[PDB]
Amino acid sequence: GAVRVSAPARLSFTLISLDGSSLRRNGIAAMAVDRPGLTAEVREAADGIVAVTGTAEETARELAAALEALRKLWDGPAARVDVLEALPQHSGFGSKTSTLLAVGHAYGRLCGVEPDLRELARTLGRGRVSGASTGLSAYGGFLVDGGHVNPPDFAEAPQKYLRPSRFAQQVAPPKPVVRLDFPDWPVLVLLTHGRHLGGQEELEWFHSVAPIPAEESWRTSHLVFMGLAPAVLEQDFDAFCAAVNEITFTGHFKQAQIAFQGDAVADVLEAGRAAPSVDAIALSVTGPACFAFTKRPEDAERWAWELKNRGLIRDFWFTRANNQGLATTVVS
Amino acid sequence: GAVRVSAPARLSFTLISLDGSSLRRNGIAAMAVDRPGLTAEVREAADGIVAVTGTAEETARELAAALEALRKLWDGPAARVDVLEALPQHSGFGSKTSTLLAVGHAYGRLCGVEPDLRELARTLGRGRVSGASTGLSAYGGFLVDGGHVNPPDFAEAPQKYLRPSRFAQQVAPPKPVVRLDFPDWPVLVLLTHGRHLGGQEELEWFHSVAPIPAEESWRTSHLVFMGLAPAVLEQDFDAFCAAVNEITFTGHFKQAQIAFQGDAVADVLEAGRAAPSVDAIALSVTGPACFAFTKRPEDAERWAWELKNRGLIRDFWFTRANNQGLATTVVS
Ligand SMILES: O=P(O)(O)OC[C@H]1O[C@H](OP(=O)(O)OP(=O)(O)O)[C@H](O)[C@@H]1O
Ligand SMILES: O=P(O)(O)OC[C@H]1O[C@H](OP(=O)(O)OP(=O)(O)O)[C@H](O)[C@@H]1O
Ligand SMILES: Nc1c(C(=O)O)n[nH]c1C(=O)O
Ligand SMILES: Nc1c(C(=O)O)n[nH]c1C(=O)O
Ligand SMILES: [K+]
Ligand SMILES: [K+]
Ligand SMILES: [Mg+2]
Ligand SMILES: [Mg+2]
Repeated sequence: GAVRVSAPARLSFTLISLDGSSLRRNGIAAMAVDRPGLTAEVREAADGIVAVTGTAEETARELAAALEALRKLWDGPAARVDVLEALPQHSGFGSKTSTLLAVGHAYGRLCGVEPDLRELARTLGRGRVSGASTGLSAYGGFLVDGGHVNPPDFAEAPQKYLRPSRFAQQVAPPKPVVRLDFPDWPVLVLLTHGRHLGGQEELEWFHSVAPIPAEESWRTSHLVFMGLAPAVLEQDFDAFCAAVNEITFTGHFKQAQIAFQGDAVADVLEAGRAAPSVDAIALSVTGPACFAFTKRPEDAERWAWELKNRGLIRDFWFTRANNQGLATTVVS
Repeated sequence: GAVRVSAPARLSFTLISLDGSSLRRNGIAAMAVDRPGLTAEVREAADGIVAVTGTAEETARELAAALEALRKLWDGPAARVDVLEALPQHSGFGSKTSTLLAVGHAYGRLCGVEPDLRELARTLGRGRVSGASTGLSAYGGFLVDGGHVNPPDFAEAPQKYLRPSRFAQQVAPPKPVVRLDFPDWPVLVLLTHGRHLGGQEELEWFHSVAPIPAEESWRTSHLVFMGLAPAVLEQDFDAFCAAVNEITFTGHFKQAQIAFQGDAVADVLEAGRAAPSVDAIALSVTGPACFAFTKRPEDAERWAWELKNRGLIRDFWFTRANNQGLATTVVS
């Protein structure tokens, strides 16, 4: 028998608190979508050898390492995971956290354990900046996590803590301060020509932007918690789009992420802004995934199809929010 | 038979968004506490005459009016309500909303209806600034509501919308963006010598302070959503107290509320700040209720007892958060 696990992608609106004077750092607003999706089957490896197929090399190595670590922790069998549908790696879909937690959960189910997904994220070294994929794996929908309390030594050297996930200090994953069902609105996903960053390239860029001005952290909290989140809660489409657009085009950190990718992303965001068929548009992390909202999906479809034919984007599709998170079925 | 209803008081940390340029106005962080509490019994009035006892005159009139309005709406009997334990009126405990919703709910139960408490709040003209007592009646705990979307005509004359509850434009109550269980920490309630405001006095004061600077709205969102709320979620007492103190002593609107009451409140807040037994202290609305947090309740008890004996406060008691909201039992 196998444990078949399905999980949504994570789209990120923004990181929030990245200045040198705040009580807390990070905080992320995010939502779960069905496409791109993860589908994986976990079964007992007859030869006791951990085996992974269907993913990029980096993810395959960390999945193997995770299944070895969990084999020991839960005194369980060697597992083979066949990733039948992989989340695109390093594309703004939170692929690694979402895949590790889904496969870890499915392996848990094989072993007769039901792991706390946040505790499993901690076990696998996730959540040192973002609790987004961790929270959305458990709950789906729209969430804003509370980031991380800044220790007493933060103020004297903030760049010790204000880092990308790969270089961030060891801490537990944040918990969700806000978790809501996303309204039954369609989401337009655009794959831009944006590049994948190098680890050292990203760390140097991050230290060139953070710490951001205190007032910009505050304004970002304001746009997320007193703009995005209430509009989701009240299913107010026009209010939601105004908040998304204010973050995309004026968010200090988000503008830095856009500028780092350059025209490959900025031209698509500008085209979305000019297009009457697109009510709001956003870059997830540094992309290449962008996402858009529309009360005229029929028109936005034709606009995206033309952009793809012209080669200004790689791909586009409509999806809907996932309001559950991961699901599992036992199959042959 | 009677419907016996018990409900907690509402303590307010701060109003959030009160500037002339924001997407939304208001937003309130609040928590429910057991003491002061409401206890009321609702029964059928044999003579078909709506009767209220146990409250101040203003509350008794609005309760009678509410029970008349609901008698018609639900085609039910005339009700007598005996308020056996009243929430102190105009003292920072959200007495009117909390009492109207509890008695309305209990009357509902008498009529064989289970009303949506937020819709009942709308019916009774509550929630034009604060969704705090409305949300806490339903859920208890700690909550931050999302305030109200600012209409297109807001920017040209913000004082049309930025008003106290009594003078605010007709709108539905806000919904909770954040709702959490409060940790099992004790709360010290202090009744100061603060005065009750007049309606015209409050409206003129409010227009003298609002609209507040945009940056102060943003910083208040930051302290509430990226300070108070994550510390509640993570049950981090020191982080919680740092956020409470930053709001009390630096919050732009809160400082204006303190200054309007003067030494009667400011001296108690300053005494709490200086006192090693008090880790954090706060004014609920304009008071006279203040509330405090301590990891040394034994020491804070002796400190409050001395303040009361000296006459710097009227009263003090320890209570705990209510994590349920209103409850009802059918009695003889
Ligand atoms: O734990 P999470 O909420 O997923 O957030 C952390 C990860 O997400 C971002 O990359 P991206 O969205 O591109 O995901 P990936 O790098 O795992 O594919 C970031 O670069 C981290 O790699
Ligand atoms: O709907 P709510 O969340 O209760 O908030 C609205 C009411 O609360 C404040 O007064 P206060 O806390 O003193 O309550 P009261 O004036 O009803 O007693 C404010 O002056 C409003 O009167
Ligand atoms: N989640 C992230 C984001 C984001 O969501 O924008 N940027 N950096 C990170 C990170 O984890 O390093
Ligand atoms: N709830 C309020 C507060 C508060 O909680 O501080 N100040 N004014 C109001 C109001 O309703 O007018
Ligand atoms: K547009
Ligand atoms: K103190
Ligand atoms: Mg990444
Ligand atoms: Mg009042």
